[PDB]
Amino acid sequence: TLQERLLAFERDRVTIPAAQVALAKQLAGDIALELQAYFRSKFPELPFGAFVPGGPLYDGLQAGAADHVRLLVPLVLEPGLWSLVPGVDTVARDPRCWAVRRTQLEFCPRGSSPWDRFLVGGYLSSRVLLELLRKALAASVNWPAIGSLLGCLIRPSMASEELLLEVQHERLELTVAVLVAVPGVDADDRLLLAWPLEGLAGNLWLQDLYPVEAARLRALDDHDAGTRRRLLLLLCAVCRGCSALGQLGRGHLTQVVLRLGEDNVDWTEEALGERFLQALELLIGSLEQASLPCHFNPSVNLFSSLREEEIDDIGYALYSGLQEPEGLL
Amino acid sequence: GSSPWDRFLVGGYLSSRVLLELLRKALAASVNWPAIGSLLGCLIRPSMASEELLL
Amino acid sequence: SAREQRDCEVIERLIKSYFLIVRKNIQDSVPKAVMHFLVNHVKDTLQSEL
Amino acid sequence: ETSELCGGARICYIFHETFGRTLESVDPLGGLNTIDILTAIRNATGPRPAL
Repeated sequence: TLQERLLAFERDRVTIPAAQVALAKQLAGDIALELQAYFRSKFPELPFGAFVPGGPLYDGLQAGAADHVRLLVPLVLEPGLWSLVPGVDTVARDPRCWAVRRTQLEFCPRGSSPWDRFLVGGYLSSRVLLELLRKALAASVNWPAIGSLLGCLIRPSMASEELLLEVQHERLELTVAVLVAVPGVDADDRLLLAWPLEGLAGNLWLQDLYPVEAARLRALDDHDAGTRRRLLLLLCAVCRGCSALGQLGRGHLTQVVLRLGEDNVDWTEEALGERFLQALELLIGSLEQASLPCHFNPSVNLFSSLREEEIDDIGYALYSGLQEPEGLL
Repeated sequence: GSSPWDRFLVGGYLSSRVLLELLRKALAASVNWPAIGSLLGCLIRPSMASEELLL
Repeated sequence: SAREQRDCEVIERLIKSYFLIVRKNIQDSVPKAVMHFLVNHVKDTLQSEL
Repeated sequence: ETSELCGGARICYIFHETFGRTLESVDPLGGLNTIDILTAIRNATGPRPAL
């Protein structure tokens, strides 16, 4: 049955060997620590905090190399000299993006802060920050020393700000998503990500609500010992094993599962099959509308970047999934 | 001259005739029917009367 | 058209294949030019320059 | 002095880990819109008919 198949499917397709997981977590820390040391010597002028490993690898079960290792780089801005502004409030009117405003220049003029090297007009440049830090990773970092130290092949990606473990001696490969972001809040959740906007002002930033969403699903499960995140984990593996769902990533599934999570149904493992089909129905309906409003921000349509016809075709593929549940597994 | 539709202004009225002449010309030749046929996987062209198209 | 699309796909394959041949050669060509015209040059010139 | 890669093999790095990889990311199918190509080959034919 679907229920039985999902249980096996978790064991066979969700679980990514614990040995690789442990090694990935070790390397996540090791890479972070190396980059901490490097940034201390490369950017002694900037107040970089301790880098933090995170993401699916920790946030859930044995994700391992199934998704990126998230690596926080803490942009400790000088409290009072910098302020958070909505993108929509500026000429570059994009509410999804954010700006970091330089202020108190009457007491602390530009050139006094180390972050004023990124000061354009009166705002902090995420773009220039990315350019320098990506360059540091691209070439400045002695990846031959890192590989020699850790016993592996580690190098920089050719897109965004990611790293690649080409192979750790102990049969492990993985990627690292380096998230350079302002600490942000005292909840240790919401971050101001140095976003790489190509249009409008590339100096703009992204409000990172990942750990907020993750914590929410965690909390929702902890409220009643439910399995909302287990469903998400199953769905993630379904997308990994289904090319039709290549347009729907973890973020897409997260928005769906957050919507599902806000409900009062049988949340135990015994109804994985039931809720699996419910997840399909909710997702398909959203696909039929070509609209997926983010749970924590309904103005963000996660299907807006996808072709309507392809969106419908995905819904049709998932609909056949409803017809033959186990065929997605 | 203030409205875009004043290009069809004859006397004090909107010219359906000139509108048709330009738009039929657009369909007759201007539209890249080779791109349309290539895109949709078909033979589509303009008719030789009124303002009609033929698949 | 469909047959022509298939012919286009043939063309795309030819483009990819030849391009990759070219790019592969470039991967070795440039480095060498840099070494020749810049690096090895100044390596010997600098003494007389100084 | 043992430190950041520089001077010699750093250029080797530039010619492989940077440059070689950079080129590997380029195309090889980039820009190849089937339909635009069909237009292009129609243009390549030009005013004449073609076999």
